[PDB]
Formats: sequence, structure tokens, C-alpha cells
Amino acid sequence: PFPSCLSTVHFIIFVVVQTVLFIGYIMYRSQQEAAAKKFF
Amino acid sequence: PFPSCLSTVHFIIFVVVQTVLFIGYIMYRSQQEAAAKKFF
Repeated sequence: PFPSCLSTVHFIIFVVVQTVLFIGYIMYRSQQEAAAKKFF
Repeated sequence: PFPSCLSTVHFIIFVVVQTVLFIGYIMYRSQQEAAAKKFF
């Protein structure tokens, strides 16, 4: 039985998911730093 | 038919695409922060 060598399709999905989850994390962190600076 | 393994060229291109878009995006974020700090 074929060993689970990585496919192209699953690789593209996980890179986009890693990019989208980190960009949304950047926007969510940028919104916290903007909101924290507004109170000072 | 062979399972579509992620080629070396296929992996490198998606690394560069993810990195250069990363180079663009974070630099685009700091210039907004620099422009926002210039108006306050």
C-alpha cells in the first residue's frame, strides 16, 4: 500500500489556511494595539 | 496512475508566493501605522 507522501492539493490548502489564520491574527492583534492606544 | 506528489518546483513557488505576499502585506500595515502616527 502506498505510503502517505504529501500531495499538492492538501499542501496548497494548508498553506492558505496557515496564511489566512495568521493574517486574521495580525488584524486581530493590530485592532487590540489600536484600541489599547486609544485609551491612553 | 501516480499519486500527485508535491514537486520541488511546486513547493518552492508556493513558499515564495507566501513570503513575497508576506513581504508586501506587513510592510503595507506598517506604512498605514506610520501614516496614522503622522496625523496624530
